[PDB]
Amino acid sequence: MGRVIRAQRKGAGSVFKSHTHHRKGPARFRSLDFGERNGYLKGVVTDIIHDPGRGAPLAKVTFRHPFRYKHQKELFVAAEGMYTGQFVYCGRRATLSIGNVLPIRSVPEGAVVCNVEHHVGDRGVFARASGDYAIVISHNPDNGTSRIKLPSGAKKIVPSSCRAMIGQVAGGGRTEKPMLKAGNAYHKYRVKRNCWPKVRGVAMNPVEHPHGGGNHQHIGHASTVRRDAPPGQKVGLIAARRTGRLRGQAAATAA
Amino acid sequence: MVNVPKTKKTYCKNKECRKHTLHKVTQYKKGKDSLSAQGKRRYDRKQSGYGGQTKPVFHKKAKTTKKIVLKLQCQSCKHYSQHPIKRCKHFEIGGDKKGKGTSLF
RNA sequence: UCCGUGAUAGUUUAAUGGUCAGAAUGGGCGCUUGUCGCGUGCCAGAUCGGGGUUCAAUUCCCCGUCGCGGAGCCA
RNA sequence: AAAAGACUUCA
RNA sequence: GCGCGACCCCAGGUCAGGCGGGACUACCGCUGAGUUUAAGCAUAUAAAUAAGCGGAGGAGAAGAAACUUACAAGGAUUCCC
RNA sequence: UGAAACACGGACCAAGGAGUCUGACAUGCGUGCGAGUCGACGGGUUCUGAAACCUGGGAUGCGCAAGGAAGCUGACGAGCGGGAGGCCCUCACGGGCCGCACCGCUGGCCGACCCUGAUCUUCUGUGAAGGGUUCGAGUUGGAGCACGCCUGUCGGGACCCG
RNA sequence: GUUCGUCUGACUUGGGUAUAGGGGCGAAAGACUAAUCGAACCAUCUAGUAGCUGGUUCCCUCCGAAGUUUCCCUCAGGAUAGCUGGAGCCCAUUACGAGUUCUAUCAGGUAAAGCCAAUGAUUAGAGGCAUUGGGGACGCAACGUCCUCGACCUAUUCUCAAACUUUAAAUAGGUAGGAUGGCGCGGCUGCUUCGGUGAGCCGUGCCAUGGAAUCGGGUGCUCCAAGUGGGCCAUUUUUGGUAAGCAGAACUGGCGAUGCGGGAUGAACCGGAAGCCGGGUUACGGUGCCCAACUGCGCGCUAACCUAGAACCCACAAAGGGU
RNA sequence: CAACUAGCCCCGAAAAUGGAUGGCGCUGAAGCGCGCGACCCACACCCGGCCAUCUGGGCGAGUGCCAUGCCCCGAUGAGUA
RNA sequence: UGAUUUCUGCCCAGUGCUCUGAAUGUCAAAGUGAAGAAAUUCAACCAAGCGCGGGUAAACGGCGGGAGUAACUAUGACUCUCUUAAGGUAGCCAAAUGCCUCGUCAUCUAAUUAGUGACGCGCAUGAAUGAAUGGAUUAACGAGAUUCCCACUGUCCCUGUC
RNA sequence: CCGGGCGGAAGACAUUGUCAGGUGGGGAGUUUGGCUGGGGCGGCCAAUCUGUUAAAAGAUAACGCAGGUGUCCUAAGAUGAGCUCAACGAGAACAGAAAUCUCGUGUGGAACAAAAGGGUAAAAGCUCGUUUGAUUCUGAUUUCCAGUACGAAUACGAACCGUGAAAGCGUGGCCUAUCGAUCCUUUAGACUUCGGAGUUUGAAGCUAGAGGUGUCAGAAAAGUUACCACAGGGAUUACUGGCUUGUGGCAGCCAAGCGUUCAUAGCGACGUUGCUUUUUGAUCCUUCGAUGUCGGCUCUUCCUAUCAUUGCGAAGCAGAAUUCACCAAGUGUUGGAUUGUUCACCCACCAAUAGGGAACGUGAGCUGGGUUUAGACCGUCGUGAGACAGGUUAGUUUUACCCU
Repeated sequence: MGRVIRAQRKGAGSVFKSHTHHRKGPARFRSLDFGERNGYLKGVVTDIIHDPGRGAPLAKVTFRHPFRYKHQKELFVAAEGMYTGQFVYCGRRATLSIGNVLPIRSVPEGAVVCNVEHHVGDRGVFARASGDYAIVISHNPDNGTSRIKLPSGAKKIVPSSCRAMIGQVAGGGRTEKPMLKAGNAYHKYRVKRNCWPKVRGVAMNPVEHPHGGGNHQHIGHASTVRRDAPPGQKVGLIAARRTGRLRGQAAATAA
Repeated sequence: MVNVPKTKKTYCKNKECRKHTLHKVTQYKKGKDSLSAQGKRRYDRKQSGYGGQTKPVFHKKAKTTKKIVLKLQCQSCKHYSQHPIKRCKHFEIGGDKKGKGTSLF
C-alpha cells in the first residue's frame, strides 16, 4: 500500500498553517443600530490599507463615535472610486452612492454590487475576489426573496434583508497579467496559506502517490475518480462532467 | 448424458412390496434453512464478518461431470430406493420415448 | 529456432452443427450507348498437400510445407 | 429539377 | 420591591475536617497485542496472556440464593481432592 | 559420494561451555501387593518443612458393546494339531498316557447389526427357539495397580547457538 | 591539495519557535529525520521462530546399517515399510529351514532366427493372365489377330524390424520330492446326491528313518526403539545423447563403513576384509639398480634423425602406406 | 617373378611452465612375445603362545569368604551412522 | 505539461469518470401483509448500488492488412477488397528512440562503426506520453552529452634532469 | 408605551447515535505450487490408460518412444434364437471404378463407442425377438500395496427379478483408462435423542446414496523488487580449470573431374580417417562462511600447424613476379582512422606485417571505457509496480612491512 499523501497533512500544525497574525485585521461589517438616513453612523475613510492576506485592499473606515456600547472601527471592503475624507454610510435608509452598504431590497434591480450576505450578519460571501462583482438580477415587490446573479453566473435566492455594498471590489485585473517569474509566484504564495512548488504525481514514487512508478513517464490509470470514492482513493479530476478542451460555459441555472 | 426411460421397473426395499414393480424417475432436491446447521457456526465464528471456511470458491469445485443423480419413485408404495454409482455428465429425460436408433430418412 | 496462428473462385476474404460452400470485385457475354464508361440483366471453385476417424469430412483430429506474429534470463 | 464523367494526330 | 421562616441559585485566603502521589510482590477492576502454533496462512491458536491505565488492604475479591437439582432432595461465599 | 584438499573453521593457552529437568505418555527392566490396588485432599501426632499413624474413599482395574436409547441381559460349557516336561511300558531304540508355556485353527455365548418370534401378556409388550459372506479394544476359565530407572513420545525456551 | 560552481538573491547564516515513527519533512534523491532510514533508535512481548550452517564434552567391549518402498505445497524434510540393535520368548539336532543343485514338471517371447510363414518394410528381374487402364499396326466388321506399355497373378530373388512373428535359445523364474503324509475302520450335514450317492470335518487303528543331494560351530518366534530417508563407483547388461569422469535404468560387487599388499602415485580397479605376537608359508605384483628378489636358464623378434620400446582399469590414438 | 597373410620397426603422429615405461638407464635388454625352474612376497593362510567375546562344560556339603567367583572348551573378533 | 513563437488532428469500443438522465427492473435492513398455536416460512415494497441510456482523450491510452494500377524500368499519385473503437494526420526520424546495422549515400579526416543532412514500409517515433521553431555555416544561457578546427602543451615520439 | 422569546437565519429538515446495503489498495493482514540435466521462459512426464523401452519370471526409470483420458451408449446393456464378415472373381435393365441383386471363394485380412494392443465366428460381431441385474444387502478377494485407503475389477453368499425350451447366464458396456476424505448440506430409512414429564412443530444423531476438491490421499491465494534483506547452497547458474569435441579450427586417405593435352605442377567432387581445443555448446566434477568479469595499456615465457629471413627440395619456375613442400621459434612480425570491443574494417609502410597458449596470461601493476548496482531520459512490452539478449548519460578500484 503506501505512505500518507500530502493533502491529509493540512490537519493542524504551524508548518501547514499561514501567518494569519501578520494579516491586518477584521473584514467585518458593523451591525446597524437602526435608521441611517444619511450619516447616523458616519465613517470617514482615513486610509486605504493593503491586506497581505489576499493581496488586495480593504478601505480603512474609522467610526469613532462614543457612548459605551457604541461598537465602531475598522476595515470595510474597498470599492472602486473611493477617496479619503469621503463619508461612508452603513445601514437601512442609506443614500445610493458607491462604497455605501445597505440592504439589497433598497438597491434597485440591475445594479452592480460587491459583497452580499448568505444570511444576515455573515458580512460578505459573494464576490470578494478582485475585479469580480455580482449584479442583482431580480426583486419585484418580493418580501421573501431578492435574486442575485453571482459572478459564478448562478441565480441565487437570498433574503431581501441581506446587505450588499454598491460598486465593484477594487484591485481588479490583478490575476490577468502574467507573473513572468517563478520567484514572483513564490512571494505571493508565501504570504498566504499555500506550499509553493507542485511536484507531479508521475514524478513521485508509487508508495507516495497512485500515479507514480513506471520506467517511462506516465500516469498509469484513468485520472478521473468517483466523487463517492473515499479519502485517499479520491484523486485526479474528481467527477469530471467532461474533459478535453471545448465548449463549456459558466454555471447556468434556469428559472 | 443419455436418454434413460422415465418408466422402469426396479426393486422396493420396504417390506410391503419387496419386489420389482413400476417406478417413475424424478429428482427431488431441496436445500437447507432452519438455522440448526452450518449457519449457526458461521454466525458465531465469522467474528467481524470474516467468511472463513465458507470459501472453497477458487480452484474449481465446478466440473461438468456428475454421476447418476437418480431416484426412481414407486407407484405402489411411494417409498423408493436410490441406485448405485454410474457416470453421467448432464442427464437427459423429458418423459422419454426411447431415443430409437436406425434411421431410414 | 521454441510456443502459438492461418490458408476457401482470377483477387480479397465470409461459413458448417458431418452428409450441404458464399458474397464483393475482376473477367468473359448481351443491353445500355455517337463511342467507352457508370448503370442494367447473365455466368465461373484443388475449400493447402497429406493420411485417419467416420455411413458420409470443406467441416473433426494428426503430420508436413509456406507465409505470419509473440516469447526466449544471470547476456 | 440533381443521374449525366471521359473521349488520339494532321485538323 | 422589601417576599420573617423559606423557596431557587450563587460567593468566601470561610468554620471543623477530607482528596490527588506512592506501593503496585500479591490482589480487585479496566483495556488489550503479536511473535508463536497450525511444518504455509486468514477462522482458530498464543490469550480473554504480555504491554497500556486506575484503586485498596494485610489479605483482597466473594457472600446468605430470582442457586443446584429431579432426590427418604442438596443448600451463602472460598480453596484443595 | 569423496576433505590433504586451490572446501569451511581454527595464532597459542587457561577458565567457562551444549540431550537437561518436569507433567502426561509407550515399551523394557526391577520392587511391592494382588481382584484388588493406590498412606500423605485431609485428620491424628511430632524429636518437627520430616518421620510415624489412620479415614472414608476418590482414581484406575476387576466385562462389555453401541451414535444413542439400551441391551433374554455376557454362567450350560469347548474341540483339534504341533507342544516342553512328567507318567507308564521297554535293557535301550522306541511305543503308549497326561499334556504346560506358546502357536495356529474350528466352534458356541454377549453387544452393536440382521433374520427367527413358542408358551405367556397392563393391548404390544414377551424372547423360549433356530440362524447369519456383517462388526467389537468382549466371555469361552481375568491382571492389574502403585512406585522407580533407562530409552522412546508430546507440551514446555527443550541438545546448544543463530 | 590543485582545478573549480555560486556570490544581492528562489541569497547566506545564528538564536528562539513548530512538525515525531506507517509518522514527519521533502524545489522529490526513497532522500533525510543526532556516525542510525525501502519505515529511526530504545526497552519489552522475547529465552520468539528457522526442515537449514556451525559446535555438541571420559574409556573399553560386542553386534552393526542405509541413501531404498509408499504418501506428502513433497523432491534440503517428515510419516510409512525395510535394513540395524536391544529386551527377550520357545525348543534344540528332536524340528523344520535354505540368495543351492539335482530330479521331474510348469511358465516365458529376450538373444537369435525368419520373410518364397502371417503383419510391416524392401530390391531385382522372369514367366503368365483381361468381356472393358492406356497406346499404335493389321483390318468394313467380329464372341478378331499381333506388337507395346501398365496393373495384377505365379514361381523366384534380395535385405531388414523396439513398438512383427508361426517359430525360438542360454543365464534367470515357479512348484513338487511325504508322519504338517498316506491308508483302513466307522460317524454327521440344513450340503451334495432323483439314491448314503458324494464331499468336507471329527473318534479309533496301521506304516520310520522313509522317501533326491547337501548343510544348519543351532533354529524358530514376539515386542520395542535408534539411524537411514541427498548416495557414489567398477565389471557386465542397457535407454537417451556426437560424446562425456554425462543424465537415466537392469543385475551384482565395492566405496560409502577399507586399511594392509599390488597397480610408481590414485576413496571405488587387482589380491584379500584387519585381535595381539613369534616362527613358517603365499596372493596380487615382481626379481639390472632404485626396491625385498635369478645381470637365471631357454627360443624367437626389434636397429627406430623426425616421437625406439616397456604391464588390465590407465593416462589416448586411426584410416592408409613401406623392395 | 607377382599377389597376399601377419609380426616388430618406420611413416601417418603437430601445443603451449622443462618431463616423465615413476626414475636411472637398458640393444645375444633390464626391450618385446613366449617357455621352464628357482626365488622374492599382505594385518591373508598355517602352527604355537596369549587377550576379550561368544558357545559348551565343570567345580560349594559347610567351616576362607568375589560362586554376579574360579577352572577347563573350541570357534570367533575390521568397523562409520 | 513545462519559458516564448507555433501547432496540438483521429477514437468513449475498452479501463475510468459524469449526468436536471434510466422508470421502477434487479434490489438490504427496519417496516408491512398472509399462513402456521408459534418458532418460522412466503410475498410485495425496497433506497443507494447494479443493469440500461447519453456526455467525456491538454483522462489513461490506442491511432490496420492484403492485392492490382504509369507506354523502358522500377515505384505507386490512382483504385479495390476485407476488417476495427478508431485506423498515426501535422511533424520528427537509423534521432539520448532502427534489432538487422558499421543500412545506402553526399560529409569532415590518408583512413572516422563517432558527428551532420537526406532517404526511412520507422524491430518498437509522434502531437501537453507534448511535436516543431521561419534554407542555413539554425544566436542565447550550461563545472551537461557529443563532434570538428585552431592556439597550447612531455598525452605521445623518447625519454631525461633538477 | 407595552412585551423577559438577546437578535437573526434554519427548523422537526439537517444534526447526532445504532443497525442495514453499497463503496473503499486509501489503509490492514496475508498469500502468490512441484517435477525440473540451475531456475525462469516452455512443457505436464501433476491423478491416470495402450503397445514399446524393460536386457524372455517378477520388479523396472529418464522432460525415453508412438499416442490416448474429464467422454460415448436404453443399447453400443442383459439374455436367447437366427445369420456370417473384410475382400476378390464371375454374372445381372439402367449402373460407369463405386448403386442394387446373385453365387462361389473367403481365419477373420472386418466389425465389436473411443487411444492403442490383445481377444473373439453356428459369436461377444451383424440382424431379429423378448427385455431392464445399469437391481437390493453387506462381506471376502484382485490391483495400486504400508500387502493401506479410495476408485475400478473378480467370483460367491443372502435377497428379489429378467431372459431363454431349460440347463444356464446376468452385480453394466469384449478386456485393458473414464475419477474423489472428514466437515457441511442434500436424499432415504417413520429408528433414536432433544435430558425435570409428556404431546406436537422444528432440530440433532446412526446406516447407505448424491452435491467435490484435476497440485486429482483432498491448504483457502495475484503480481513486482537493478531499492532489496536474511538463512543456506558449489546439491546450482553466470566465470576460470577439467572430461567431451556435435558445432568450430587444422591436417590426411581415396580419386571422378578441372587444368590445351595429360586424374595427382597447382587443385580436387561424391565420400571417408585423424588431430586439436585457435569457435561454441553439452556437463555440473571443483569453488558461492568469496579463485576480482571484458578490453586496452605494459611486460615475459613458451608453442608450431612457419608469414618473413637463413639453407634447401617441386613447378604448366625462359627471365622475373608467383605458387608448393622441407629442416627450423635463431630472429623479426608494424603505425594510424573508428568502434569499450580483442575480433572487425580501412589507410599506409614493409623482408614480413603468420597463427596460438600461459586462471578466456596480465586490477594489493594501472586505467575503469564495456559488461553489471543505486540517479535519469527515450522507445517497446506491461492495468500497474516493474522489465528489456534495445538505446543513452553520470557514477568510491582498499591493504604487502610477513613468507617464498
